[PDB]
Amino acid sequence: VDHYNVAQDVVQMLTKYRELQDIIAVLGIDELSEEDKLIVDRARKLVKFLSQPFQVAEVFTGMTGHYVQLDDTIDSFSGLLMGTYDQVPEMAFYMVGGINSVLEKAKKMAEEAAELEKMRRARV
Amino acid sequence: VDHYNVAQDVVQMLTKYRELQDIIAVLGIDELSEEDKLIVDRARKLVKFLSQPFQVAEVFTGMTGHYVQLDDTIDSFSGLLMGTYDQVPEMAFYMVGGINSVLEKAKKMAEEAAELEKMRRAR
Amino acid sequence: SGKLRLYKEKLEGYNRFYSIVKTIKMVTLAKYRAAQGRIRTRDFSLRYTELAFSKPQASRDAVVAAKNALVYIPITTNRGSCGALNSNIVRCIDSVVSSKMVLMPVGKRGIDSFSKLYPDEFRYGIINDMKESMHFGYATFVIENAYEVSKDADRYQVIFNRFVSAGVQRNAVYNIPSYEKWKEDLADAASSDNQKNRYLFANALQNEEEQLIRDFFDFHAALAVLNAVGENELSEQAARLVAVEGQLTNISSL
Amino acid sequence: SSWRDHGISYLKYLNVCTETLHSTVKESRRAKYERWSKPCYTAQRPDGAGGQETIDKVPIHTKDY
Amino acid sequence: HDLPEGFEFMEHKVVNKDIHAPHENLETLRLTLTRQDEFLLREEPVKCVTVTGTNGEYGIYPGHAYKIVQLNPSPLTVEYTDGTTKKYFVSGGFAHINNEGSCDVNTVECTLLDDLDLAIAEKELAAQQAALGSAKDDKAKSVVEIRISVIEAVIAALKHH
Amino acid sequence: EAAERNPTGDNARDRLLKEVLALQARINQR
Amino acid sequence: ADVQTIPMIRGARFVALFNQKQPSYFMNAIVSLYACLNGYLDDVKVQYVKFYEYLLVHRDLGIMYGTAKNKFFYMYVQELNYLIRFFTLNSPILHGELEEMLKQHTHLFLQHYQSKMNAIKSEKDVKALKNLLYSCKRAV
Ligand SMILES: O=c1ccn([C@@H]2O[C@H](COP(=O)(O)OP(=O)(O)OP(=O)(O)O)[C@@H](O)[C@H]2O)c(=O)[nH]1
Repeated sequence: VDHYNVAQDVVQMLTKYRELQDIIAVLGIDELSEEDKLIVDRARKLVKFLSQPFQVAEVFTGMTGHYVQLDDTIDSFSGLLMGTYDQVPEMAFYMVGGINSVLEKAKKMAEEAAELEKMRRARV
Repeated sequence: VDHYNVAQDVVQMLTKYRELQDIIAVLGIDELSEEDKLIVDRARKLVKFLSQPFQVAEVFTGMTGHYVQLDDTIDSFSGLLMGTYDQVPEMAFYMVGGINSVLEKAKKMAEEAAELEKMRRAR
Repeated sequence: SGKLRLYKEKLEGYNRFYSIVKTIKMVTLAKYRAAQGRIRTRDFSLRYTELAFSKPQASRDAVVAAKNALVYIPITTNRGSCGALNSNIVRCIDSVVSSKMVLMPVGKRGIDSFSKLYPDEFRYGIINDMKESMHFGYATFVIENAYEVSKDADRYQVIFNRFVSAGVQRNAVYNIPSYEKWKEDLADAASSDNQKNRYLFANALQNEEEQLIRDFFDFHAALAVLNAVGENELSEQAARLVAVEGQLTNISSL
Repeated sequence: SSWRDHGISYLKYLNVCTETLHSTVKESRRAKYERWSKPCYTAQRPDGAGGQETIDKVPIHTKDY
Repeated sequence: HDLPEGFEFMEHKVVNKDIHAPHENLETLRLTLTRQDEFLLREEPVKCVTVTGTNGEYGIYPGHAYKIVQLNPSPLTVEYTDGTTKKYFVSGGFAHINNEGSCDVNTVECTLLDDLDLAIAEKELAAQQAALGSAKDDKAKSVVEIRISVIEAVIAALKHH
Repeated sequence: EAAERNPTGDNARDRLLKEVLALQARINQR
Repeated sequence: ADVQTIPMIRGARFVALFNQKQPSYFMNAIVSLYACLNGYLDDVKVQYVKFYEYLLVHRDLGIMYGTAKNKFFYMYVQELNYLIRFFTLNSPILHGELEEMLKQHTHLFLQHYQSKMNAIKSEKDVKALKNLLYSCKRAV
């Protein structure tokens, strides 16, 4: 049941984002309702999250592949829908496996960002 | 001559209203000038006033049909074009016959609205 | 064929859209050029206003110890299509939400947006027609309403947009402490070496009578409001020109 | 002078003076200055039904001061 | 999330002279005449400036002591070192005089005395005086008297020269 | 209080999330 | 396409009631539509409409809390479908008891269920509620 409910919620989110994408392209992303901005951000993360590096494309991707167990697919997406990962950067979900890989990539991105901020601040 | 003149004015107003509808979607109703909104408000009443319940579609609509005389139609539209009924609510022209039915529906709309206001007032 | 003409109708609509958006670009162009004078003529009215209110204080002690209403007066545009100015301002306001926060936003976008997000904190707003030039009377109207919203207010803040250049629009802040706290700080600067740059100013104002000081406080507060709205308008027109160009190109790609 | 005793604030005093000063300007030049002293502002709260409820806490026109 | 203060973008600050410093002989006053966040004159070196504050008239020359003056509806004069006089008329505001040799006169409205018309001013005085007679209440009379004071000042200012 | 008397995979996700949130907050400060 | 007006309040609830997975018995469907039509669901949140319908059909709050005074009109009496199909719901024989049952069901539902539902903040409780409401969609 949890698998079914999560899948339907994901589909509904992506369906709505598609409809909002028509407005976004013409006018702009900033002409939308604040509620629809949250949906867009979650939908974009879902789209990035759905990507996965395959073990057979280590040449074209340049990265080690992943095997995601179904139980981690359900849990990771279910948490993302609830919004517990809103603080995570959007790009952290791109070309990764389970939620754990997302967090690890986010940590590395944060460390790099902190290093850049430290370099900029030290420049003063 | 009155019949010909009224029809042409209606057609011109409908044509203009459609061009404005493009503006109303891009800019919004606020941006329209005083003249333009008057065309919009009058035109919308024309669009709804063209509707008519037929005596054979009572099952489909659930209301009795109307048979509007030629003279009544011309006079009703002529007054509407020049703004004789600008203060009448827009929905009073929806699925009605001649002008008389419009006034009766407006009166009924006013009565029910007053009852709703009274109910809200008691609360 | 209908299918072919379906595309033709769809492309027909985009053509009219381009023309109308083109018209907007011209309308905003004239108002941008008219308001471009402020760039030349700014940066000199608010000189002693700095001494009155320029206090680079910490961002935590100011809001942590709030025992009275903190009134915020964000500046927002009436019409949309401006860009991210309103969005950033909301983020700036959301970052300072507190128990004592009261909101008196400016502009239709401000009233509508802040009414729904923070119901209890929003009291009422002020809407001004962009028909005349931003004048002193409008600023006085902002201040008078702000006081009546919360007369016993610890501070009145104005959050607006500063037009650094044609493509740079930052978010700027004017914090205005109420009379009691301002005169207390004005008293310490006069009596101590601290606030050195305010020492001569503090003594100069202290000599004169109180009603003059109250008038001085209100007058400079109005000027700060006047500067914010004036800058927010110039940032608005500049942003709309940038945004409208983006819409034109998006409608051209389609 | 006597306006302070009636509760009129200094800011309202200035607005009246500016309007009067703009009144004396030549008709040729009045257009420029008068655009700086023409009230165009209101205070509105969104009503329960979705309308505009105008707050009468502060006057807008110098006549009603 | 800290926001800049709106004064950070202003690069022309006020220079105050330390009390424990030597004196300088200055022959120029740097005037900044401003209206509604618009400077009519900017750091202009002038010989002297005459301003009409509540207590009376002040003639400010270079080196004038630190003072703050609450202006009243009245003319304002600026005399340059060349020997040229420029006359404005103000409806109110403040004048800040610094011992460093600067004078920032911020006014709600500052119009050259040429722009004002005496015929318009004269007939307005008659109308307002009639309005004062018909003034409903004490507040209305006070407001009308404010207009008359400005009008008479304008009329007297133009009749002077 | 009486709970005190008598009385893991999900913890790892929470731990990582807390660390990431801490880093994102620290960069903001300075 | 173009403000909590009555048509807009009831329109959304009608749409929510149209979500189904299995065919519904005529008595259950007509009763639920009548309730949403006469404003009995105005105080009910849109998310909880299906849960409200499930209790109305497969449960009886009045009997549970001992406040049911109706003589014959109960949702567990499946034979009432043909009586309804004969006389109509807006008839004196069935109208009086129909309104009483709906009034009791609404009051009991709001008091004992919606109040607790709106008071849930725990992640475990939130997740449990989400499963319940989704299941109610596929049940009634
Ligand atoms: O009742 C009072 C007392 C004092 N004052 C005002 O307080 C100020 C104190 O100012 P000072 O004592 O420093 O000098 P001053 O009197 O020579 O100054 P001016 O009149 O030339 O400006 C002066 O400007 C004085 O007019 C009043 O206006 N009313």
